[PDB]
Amino acid sequence: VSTLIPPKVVSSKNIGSAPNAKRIANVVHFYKSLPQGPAPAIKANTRLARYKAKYFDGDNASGKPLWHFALGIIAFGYSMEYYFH
Amino acid sequence: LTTFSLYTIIVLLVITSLYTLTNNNNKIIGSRWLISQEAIYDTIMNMTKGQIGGKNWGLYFPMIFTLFMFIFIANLISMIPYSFALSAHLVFIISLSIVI
Repeated sequence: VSTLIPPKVVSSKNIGSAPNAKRIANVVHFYKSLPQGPAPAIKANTRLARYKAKYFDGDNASGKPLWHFALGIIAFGYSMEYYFH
Repeated sequence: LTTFSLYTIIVLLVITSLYTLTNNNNKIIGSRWLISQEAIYDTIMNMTKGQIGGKNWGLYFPMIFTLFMFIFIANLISMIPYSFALSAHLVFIISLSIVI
């Protein structure tokens, strides 16, 4: 009797394995990926984006904006001492 | 104006800067500064899931977060050696306590 037709019916091996699910994710995801990002934000020259550029970089954990920002509040109230005295 | 009003504005401006230039426009990798405000998020997440844990635990999570951050910033600002202590105007902190 003639061989049956199972080997040639493939359309439930298109969901049949788990990486089909992953495939339909990364055919979208990686295809819509850019070569490099859009932009990281670091500066924009609003003149305080420069503050971010010098101090608040991705790799700058350096305490300098803190010191500067602290010193700003010291400059503020010290003048206000002379506003009240 | 009022001294109290002026320093409340200063606190507001401090709090804004930690989420608008600390970050690198929300870089997934995470910036050195933005790691700080991640850790704060996690320790109040894991604290207020632990305290007021239950079906609702996150419904009062913003309130407990802005009660953290207000006091956390107001105990640095109030410690600058020439600054007007909002917190050492005890009546505001105590009023807030009685309100809650």
